[PDB]
Amino acid sequence: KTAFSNVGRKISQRVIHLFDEKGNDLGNMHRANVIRLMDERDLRLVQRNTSTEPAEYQLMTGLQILQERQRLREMEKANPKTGPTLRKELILSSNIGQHDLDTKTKQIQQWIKKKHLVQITIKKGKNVDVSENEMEEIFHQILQTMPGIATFSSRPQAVQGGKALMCVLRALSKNEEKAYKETQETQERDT
Amino acid sequence: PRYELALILKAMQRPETAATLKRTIEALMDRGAIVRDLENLGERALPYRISAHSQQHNRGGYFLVDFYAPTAAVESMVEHLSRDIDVIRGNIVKHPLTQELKECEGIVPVPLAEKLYS
Amino acid sequence: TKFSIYPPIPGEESSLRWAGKKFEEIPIAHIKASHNNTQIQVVSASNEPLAFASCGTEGFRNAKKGTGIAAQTAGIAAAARAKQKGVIHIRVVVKGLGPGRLSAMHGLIMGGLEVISITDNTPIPHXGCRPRKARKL
Amino acid sequence: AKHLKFIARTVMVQEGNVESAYRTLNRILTMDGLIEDIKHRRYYEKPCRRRQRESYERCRRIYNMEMARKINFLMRKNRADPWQGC
RNA sequence: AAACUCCAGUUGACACAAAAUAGACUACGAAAGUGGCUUUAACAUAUCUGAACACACAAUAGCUAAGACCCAAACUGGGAUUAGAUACCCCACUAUGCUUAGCCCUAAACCUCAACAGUUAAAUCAACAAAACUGCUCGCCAGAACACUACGAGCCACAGCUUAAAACUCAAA
Ligand SMILES: [K+]
Ligand SMILES: [K+]
Ligand SMILES: [Mg+2]
Ligand SMILES: [Mg+2]
Ligand SMILES: [Mg+2]
Ligand SMILES: [Mg+2]
Ligand SMILES: [Mg+2]
Ligand SMILES: [Mg+2]
Ligand SMILES: [Mg+2]
Ligand SMILES: [Mg+2]
Ligand SMILES: [Mg+2]
Ligand SMILES: [Mg+2]
Ligand SMILES: [Mg+2]
Ligand SMILES: [Mg+2]
Ligand SMILES: [Mg+2]
Ligand SMILES: [Mg+2]
Ligand SMILES: [Mg+2]
Ligand SMILES: [Mg+2]
Ligand SMILES: [Mg+2]
Repeated sequence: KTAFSNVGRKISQRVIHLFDEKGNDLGNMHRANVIRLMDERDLRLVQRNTSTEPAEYQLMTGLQILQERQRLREMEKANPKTGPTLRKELILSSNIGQHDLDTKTKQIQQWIKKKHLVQITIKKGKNVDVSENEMEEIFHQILQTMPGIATFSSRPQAVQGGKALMCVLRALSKNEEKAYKETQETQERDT
Repeated sequence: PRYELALILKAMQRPETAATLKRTIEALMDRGAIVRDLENLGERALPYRISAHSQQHNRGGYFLVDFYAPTAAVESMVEHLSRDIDVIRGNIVKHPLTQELKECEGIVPVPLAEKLYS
Repeated sequence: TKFSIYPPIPGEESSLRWAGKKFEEIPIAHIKASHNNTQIQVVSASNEPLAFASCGTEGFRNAKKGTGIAAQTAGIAAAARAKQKGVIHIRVVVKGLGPGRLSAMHGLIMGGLEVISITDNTPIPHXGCRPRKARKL
Repeated sequence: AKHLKFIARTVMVQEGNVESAYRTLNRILTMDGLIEDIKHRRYYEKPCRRRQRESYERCRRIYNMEMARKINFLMRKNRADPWQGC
């Protein structure tokens, strides 16, 4: 995380683009001169933008730093963007039992309702040789439990020289979900 | 039995301090106590700040009242002291001079084996 | 006279003085040395705040706040704001066994303040609130 | 809280030697058991665990005192060999 | 990282919560338990032994009702870790821990040593624990597993407690 707080007296860079407490642009200056300003005016230094090639810092009072920090947290509460997508993964075997596959299927379902990405790998079993098409059946069994709740993010693909298949499942987009409801309703009208 | 009342009074002038003691000794007598002596231990700074009856205290008058009373008088007297606004802290203990100290020959050595064994 | 590590008792007549001020009149540097931070407040004998600095207000974040060099920097910052207000001699009252317990005092000295006494006021309950359960590590 | 301040756990600094004053204060708090007390109080020690450690500490102290006494007693004969060659 | 930002520090006021140091002590009580202060009441038996069920008790957890609520905290929620993490790690908060009145009647309720009396000479004694035994009495045990289970009965207990088998199986345990 990046916090809106006083950077301190030790500034990372040597050349610093500085602004005034009122926003007046003071231009670029050396960090040694900035520390002298912070002491002469009794002000603290915050980092407003780092993307700019010349590092941009602004002088601010403790009261201002508080108001901005309060402002920002009122925006994020109003607009809490879910930034990270978490890639959960399950390595399965071809000879997995039904009780174990039913347990791992329920686990996959809970990951999809949380809007995660589920990478499913299926590997050849111990003492067992299987047709690569048979391994692909498990993917369709897992997804069949989630008819209108999930779909192939990446379709089944052979990996490790064909020894083990791979896949990625995802939650259906809102548009794809309304389409499924529509198609399902049309079938209801037909029947 | 014989009791000892350790009485810490609000720091006051002589007239109000005497009125508090008389009012306190009469409360003992009203409950059947036979008052034996009254000792002044002097006004001093309290070992810590004491809040009593919506006031903060840093000094107090320390007094002792040696008296005999029935066992039922203690409970009633403790209640009386809780309501007197001029009393900072009042405690009734069994008089220490009633308990006779048993004679001691000395420090008998204790075997170390028992220490770890115990 | 021989040196006494025991502080002068208020109300008694001592001969010790610091810039003409008695022990009861020397400002107090309150150092709270926590496990993940160190807070320093300098106050006058009348409880008037004069300077405040912590590892967080000096630009340290997360585990860097819980270091000696962060506390030393917080001490220097509090000393500077206190020296401007006329403070030379201070009584140190430190509560907590954090990493900035001693380093915070060094920073106060490097900042121009003279420590005349050290007091520990680490809270020890005499029986109090139940602490959190032990950690399994 | 209700007591007087700057009496308990207070050490005066001599000749600006703050390091020696801090070591004296830390030695005072250690000898009185406050440092170990503060540390053991960061997390709750359960009563069965406190009894076990208190019992372990009391038996170790006795065992160390008894082992020190034995060596002191048996070090009287550490003098040079009086009958060397025999 | 999340969480908080009417947040933190100093000072003052402030509890129906919990009881540093003493305690390196080894006490009280039938056991369970009992370690801030004061007071009142008060710790059975002038031979011992004597109950799964009689009589009276019995940590923690838990139930029913009404209260208190600092802090801790199952569960739960969030953060992170992970192949997964219904965990360990971080945060929040609840039942609960407290009081009152009723229940429930369990514990590795363990000095893992039944009560009482006696002995230190015999062989000291499988081993380890905790030196080895005698008298006397009650309780209890008779391969493992099934089994702190089934059925019956009793119980304020109703997902419970107490008592407690058999069949099949094994040559061990
Ligand atoms: K206590
Ligand atoms: K045991
Ligand atoms: Mg991953
Ligand atoms: Mg009997
Ligand atoms: Mg019995
Ligand atoms: Mg019987
Ligand atoms: Mg039973
Ligand atoms: Mg019980
Ligand atoms: Mg309860
Ligand atoms: Mg809490
Ligand atoms: Mg979770
Ligand atoms: Mg609660
Ligand atoms: Mg209580
Ligand atoms: Mg026990
Ligand atoms: Mg018996
Ligand atoms: Mg058997
Ligand atoms: Mg059971
Ligand atoms: Mg049963
Ligand atoms: Mg039954």
